Amino acid sequence: LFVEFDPEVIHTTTINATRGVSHFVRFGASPAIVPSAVIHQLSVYKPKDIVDPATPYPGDKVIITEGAFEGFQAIFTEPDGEARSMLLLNLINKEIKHSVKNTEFRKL
Amino acid sequence: VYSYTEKKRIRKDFGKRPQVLDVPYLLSIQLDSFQKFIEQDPEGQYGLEAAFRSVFPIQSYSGNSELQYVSYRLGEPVFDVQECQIRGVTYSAPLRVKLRLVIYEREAPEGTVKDIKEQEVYMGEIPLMTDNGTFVINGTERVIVSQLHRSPGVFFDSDKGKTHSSGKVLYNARIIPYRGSWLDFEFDPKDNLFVRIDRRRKLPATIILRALNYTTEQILDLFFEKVIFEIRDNKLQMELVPERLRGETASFDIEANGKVYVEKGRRITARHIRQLEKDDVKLIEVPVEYIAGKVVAKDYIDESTGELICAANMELSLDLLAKLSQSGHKRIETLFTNDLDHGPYISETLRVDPTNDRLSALVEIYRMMRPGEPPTREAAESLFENLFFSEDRYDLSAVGRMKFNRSLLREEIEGSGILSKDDIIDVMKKLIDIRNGKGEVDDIDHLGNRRIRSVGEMAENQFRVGLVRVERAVKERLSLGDLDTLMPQDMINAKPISAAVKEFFGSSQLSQFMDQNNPLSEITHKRRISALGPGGLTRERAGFEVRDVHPTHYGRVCPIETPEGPNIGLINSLSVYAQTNEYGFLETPYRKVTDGVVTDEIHYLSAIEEGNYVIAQANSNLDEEGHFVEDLVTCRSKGESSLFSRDQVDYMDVSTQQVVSVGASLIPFLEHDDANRALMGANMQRQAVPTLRADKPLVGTGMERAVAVDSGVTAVAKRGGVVQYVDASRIVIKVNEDEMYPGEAGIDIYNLTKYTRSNQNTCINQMPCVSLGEPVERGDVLADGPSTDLGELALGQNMRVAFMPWNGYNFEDSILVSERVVQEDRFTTIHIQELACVSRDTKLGPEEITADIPNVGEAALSKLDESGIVYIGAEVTGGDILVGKVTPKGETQLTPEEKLLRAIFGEKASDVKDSSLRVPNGVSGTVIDVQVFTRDGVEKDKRALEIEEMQLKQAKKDLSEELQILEAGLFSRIRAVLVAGGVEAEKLDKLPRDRWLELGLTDEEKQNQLEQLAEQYDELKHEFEKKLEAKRRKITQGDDLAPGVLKIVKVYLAVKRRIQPGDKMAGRHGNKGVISKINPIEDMPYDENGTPVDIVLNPLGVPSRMNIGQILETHLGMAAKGIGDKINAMLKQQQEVAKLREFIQRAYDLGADVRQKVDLSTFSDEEVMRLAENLRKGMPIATPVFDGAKEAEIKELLKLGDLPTSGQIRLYDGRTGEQFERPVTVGYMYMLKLNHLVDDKMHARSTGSYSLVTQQPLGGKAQFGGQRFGEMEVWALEAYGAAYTLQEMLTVKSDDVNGRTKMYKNIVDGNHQMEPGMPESFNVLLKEIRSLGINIELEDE
Amino acid sequence: VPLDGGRFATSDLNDLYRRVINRNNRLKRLLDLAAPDIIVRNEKRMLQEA
RNA sequence: CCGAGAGGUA
DNA sequence: GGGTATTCGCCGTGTACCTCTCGCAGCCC
DNA sequence: GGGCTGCGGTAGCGTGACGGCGAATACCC
Repeated sequence: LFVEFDPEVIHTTTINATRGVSHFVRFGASPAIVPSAVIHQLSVYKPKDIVDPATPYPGDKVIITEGAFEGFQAIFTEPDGEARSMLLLNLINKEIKHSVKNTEFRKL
Repeated sequence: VYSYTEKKRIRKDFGKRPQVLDVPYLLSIQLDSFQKFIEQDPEGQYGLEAAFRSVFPIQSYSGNSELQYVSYRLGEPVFDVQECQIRGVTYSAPLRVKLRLVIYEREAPEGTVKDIKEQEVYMGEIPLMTDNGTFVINGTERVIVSQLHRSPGVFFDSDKGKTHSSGKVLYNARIIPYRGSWLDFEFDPKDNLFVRIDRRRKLPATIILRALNYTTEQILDLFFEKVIFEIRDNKLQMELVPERLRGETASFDIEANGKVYVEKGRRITARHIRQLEKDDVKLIEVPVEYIAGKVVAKDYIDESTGELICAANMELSLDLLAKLSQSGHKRIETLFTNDLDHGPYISETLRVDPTNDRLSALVEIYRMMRPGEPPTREAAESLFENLFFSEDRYDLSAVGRMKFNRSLLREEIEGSGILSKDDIIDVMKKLIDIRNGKGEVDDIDHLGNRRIRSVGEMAENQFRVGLVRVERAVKERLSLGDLDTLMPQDMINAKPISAAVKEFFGSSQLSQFMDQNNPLSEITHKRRISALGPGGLTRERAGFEVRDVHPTHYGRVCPIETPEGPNIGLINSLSVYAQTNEYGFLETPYRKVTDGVVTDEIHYLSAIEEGNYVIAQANSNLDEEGHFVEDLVTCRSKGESSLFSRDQVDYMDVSTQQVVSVGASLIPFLEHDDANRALMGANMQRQAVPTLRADKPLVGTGMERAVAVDSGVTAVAKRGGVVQYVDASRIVIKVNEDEMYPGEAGIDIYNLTKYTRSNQNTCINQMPCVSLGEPVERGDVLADGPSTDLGELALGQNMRVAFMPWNGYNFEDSILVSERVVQEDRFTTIHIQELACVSRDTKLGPEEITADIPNVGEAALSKLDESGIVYIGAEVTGGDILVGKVTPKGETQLTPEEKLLRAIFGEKASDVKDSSLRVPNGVSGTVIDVQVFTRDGVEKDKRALEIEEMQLKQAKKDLSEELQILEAGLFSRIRAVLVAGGVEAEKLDKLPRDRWLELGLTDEEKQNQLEQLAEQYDELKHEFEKKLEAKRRKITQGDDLAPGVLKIVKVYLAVKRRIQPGDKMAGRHGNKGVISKINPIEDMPYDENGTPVDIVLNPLGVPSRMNIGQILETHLGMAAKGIGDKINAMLKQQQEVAKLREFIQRAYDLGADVRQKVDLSTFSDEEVMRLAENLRKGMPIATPVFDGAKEAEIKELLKLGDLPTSGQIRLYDGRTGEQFERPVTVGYMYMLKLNHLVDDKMHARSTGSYSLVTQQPLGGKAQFGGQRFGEMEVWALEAYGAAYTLQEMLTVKSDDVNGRTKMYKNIVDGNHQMEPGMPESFNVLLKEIRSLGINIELEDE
Repeated sequence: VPLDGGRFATSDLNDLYRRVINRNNRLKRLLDLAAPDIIVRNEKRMLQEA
């Protein structure tokens, strides 16, 4: 998180004792100063995607974590929306499909 | 005069000093501390009121709302103590506090709040104290040991030699507060003074003076006296007080009035100072060279320029004198800096200072205290004005202020909790005074520097921590909360308070498990002064002095009851009479001595007050007048045992028992033993198992009564009266009239505690020691507990001992015991194991407790019922099954395809493994008690319902017996009313017993009392209803459990271990012994009257181990049983009471002066025969601690019996039948069975289980483990040539897995050969080193 | 391995390896997302100290 | 079936 | 420029056995 | 309910070992 203050107005001990704050980044004795260019170039940012570590995108490959299909790799055909998903599950004979919630399976 | 039960068996009392103070209640430390903690205490000192009035009223950050406090109250506990120990919950009370919230408006400092509210908030539970001084925390019964920490206040410490490696001493000065930051001043070998706070970095000590808004001139005015130089006609004549001439050499001429007083070259004598002070010599003329080393005092600016000529604390020279002379400054102030008396420490410390003003001083202190974060004026000022000066973050106690004033020789003993400017200045001045010579350093072990925390203080501190955390939470909720919808529980949280107080009572270095196998062990574990704990010193660091007995321990802390081992002298026990001062210090009683007649009044002295007066000895010879019969008597002045005058003394010791404790005031003949064997005797007497038949120590000290009555393992009668009904389980007493309440008719019902488990797996058991229908007095014992006999204390049993070598079977310290001991079952004791079986909810379904058990038959099921739980009374051995528990076995992990297969086609597994609760190895016994506990969401099987109905009928039957026999006593009072006032006798027995009131009685106080008892009876009706229903609720419900367990079954076995070659018996004197051979009766050495001896000790244990007191105990016990045999002869060939009372009076007169005799002409002619029935097993003799029986009285008592005065009887051998030469000592020694039993220490293992991280045998006995063939034994085998023994020892037998499997196969093949291989833990070593960044390998073949 | 109950008697080494792996995964994600200089400096600093 | 804390025996 | 001399922070501090209790709280995802 | 994560707080807690030893640096050239 970034803060802008002056130590005379509110002290660094008071900022350090704020409910929900671990610590200043120090590198040594004093807390670090980020230059104004970093604040300026983190004004407009976040360009690329909705990148999403460890949440499955459709058109990908997953695994199943519970139930009677636990241990079965699956293809996203078409999740129903932003509520559940539908999966092309494998078997040792024939692949099936199922509309399941998002707790009983996780991405590979 | 005595009781009626003191006339059961009155002990023969030696003892010459008439006692003035009776022995106090021994558990007063614990109970008085906790009663000080919880008390509805006005004015707020000391207790919970002090913590609340410290923390309340809560206001927010000017948020126009302020919570205030009214009162507190603790409800009743929901669980009584017996069902608490059985059930496993705490024994605690709810804390119900009535807080009051008032909420201001915006801009109402004096304006009335718009809303008030006052509810009763529940803030957790605090555990109460059982009336014996114990807690019950989670089933277990735990004791808090009183601590012993450094008192709050200033201390001046030497550290004389270890510093500097040069022999120069330093002198530091530590300010220890009760709560807040520490503070230390100290020197350095450059003679500069330094300060440090909380053992941080070192600053020069005057910078904190600059923090206190002091200039350089003010500091120099404080720490130095002025020496005046005046510019005058020539050469700058000087005021010279002759006192400053102490110990100097005249390097210049000392003259005035044209008279050379002291010449240059010579030193200045005190004669010279007296001549100058007599001649009134003040102004003297100096050379200009004398100021060339001196230091200017204050700042002088030149008035022409306004610029500084010289700064303060600058050494002067001739050019500076030429500057100040031409300026106009005629006056020069200087500093007396001489190395003998007034050193220049502060001036040099100012020269070291890198600062000048207050701001740079506060910046430097802030960079010391909290580094890294940037120094700013506001934060640094807030820091230093909160470090020592705020009521919140710094507080000396009142104890701290009293010590901090007494050490500074201040006048008051009250003050502020914070420090001040003059406090720090006086500490630095006193430190400099110690540096200069006046005053001396305070030693640390002095018990006036050394204070006792107890239960109340430590629990109050933890409750204070809980309160400050909850007020931070409340001030968080108050500045953010909405109004008006929150009552004072959305702000509050009972979680931190209960979490803190249960972490203290559960997990602390002092809330420790009670050593409970003895009445004595309880009463000397509660009276314990630990030096360890938080704020205390650790075991494996310190030291010598804190382990060592110091002269202030006389009568405060016991010198001989301390454990040998790693902590000697740290876990010191407290003396008998030693109370605790209101400041927490150790006060001990003394007899006030106004003059030659010693006064009969007592007066308590702390440790610092002892050194001022001069205290007499306890056994100082006085005769009926208070007059010391000598003019010179042993006393002690300042820890110095020296002989002083007859009238210079001020105090006298109260009793001669006061130096020691109850662990070793029960050792008779203590004055005759070495201190080592007294220590071993006390620490073993704490460890004796309660035998099956308590057997009255013949050689006692009289303190057995106080240990029995005070330690609550006997049933002392609350109100005296008449026995109505004695059964083996309850005792019901009808109360005498003058101790009786008018309402609530009242009979005292004492439910005894029968055979049940103690904390050391011994048996605690109370037995009724009174008859049916016997007068008992208030304060008299009614039930003898474990190790007690008729209200006395009886740990071991007293046996016929003989001191001789008997064919080597008692070689080093072994003890050879007859078969008469093991036949009589007189050391046969009872041990009890609690075995639990838990039913956890696991995978593949939870587990059944059914009797349907695989792979076994009726061989185990023959002792199980319909439910699978063993019957009460089953005589089980090792290897049986007590609770049959079965598990869902098969562990297949079938595929998801097979999961769909078993899900559609519907086939269960239905395989199972035995996991029943089995008897451990070696043990036998008897199931005496089965408890079944069940989670409330779980159904009950049939034996659980059977025990539930059993407990329900027992509860209803107990309450019905309470109501019926209380109704019988109530009707007996109604009958006592109905004797007079309209007697209608045959009108009474026709109508039923319910309405005895409606017979003829007028409008008097008797019918008023009948209506009192009638409303009592209707109260008992409604109370019977509500208590039966509440007890049905308690029995019918399921209890809370650990999350994840269904039902718990707890079986209580009861093994009866007798005695065998291998156990450890010992006396009271420090004579330990492994009982070696359990001989038959015949081989024993019998005397010429035919009587076999029982136990044959070793005489070589007497000259080395200098415990000569066991021999006097042997002879005096022999005299005691001689009197007992004579009474048995006079009573067996049975006579009338006259000759018996003559012989009993001869037994109780005995020559010299005692405190006893007896008023034996008064014992009703039946209390003599009952006393002779209790004396026929030997006459009990009180030999007190240091005022005991002399030799000649033992000889005179042996002459009262027909025994020889020598003490030694000729003995024959049972083998050869012929007389031993040189007749030997036989007598009765009271020998104890310690609970280090050989069938608990014995263990063996061929091949059991193997540890997991390294394939090695396990450690312990309870886990079936092997012996640690340790490091030094490997060195011993290297010291032989034993290579192959070592090779199979640390590779095959221990570690190499394929090696030991091939070895076991070779041994059953009959082949003795090992495949050596490589040990596995070495491979684990290689994987750990290789799991670093280190390559380790094995090279070429 | 678990102690007798429903909870595992955990070992200190698995805490240390879990701390190192969590910090290294966060550092991979921040080097992917092109965090600024001081943020990835702190990330590599905490990784060094873990 | 590993660690911490408390106590004890030699 | 190096030659002491003080400070600092790292090492280390008996063996074997036995017993007991207790071993995550919070929490905002 | 649970995966995680290391003081809980709008600071401060630590404070009763002691020796030896060798490197790092302070003071004074």
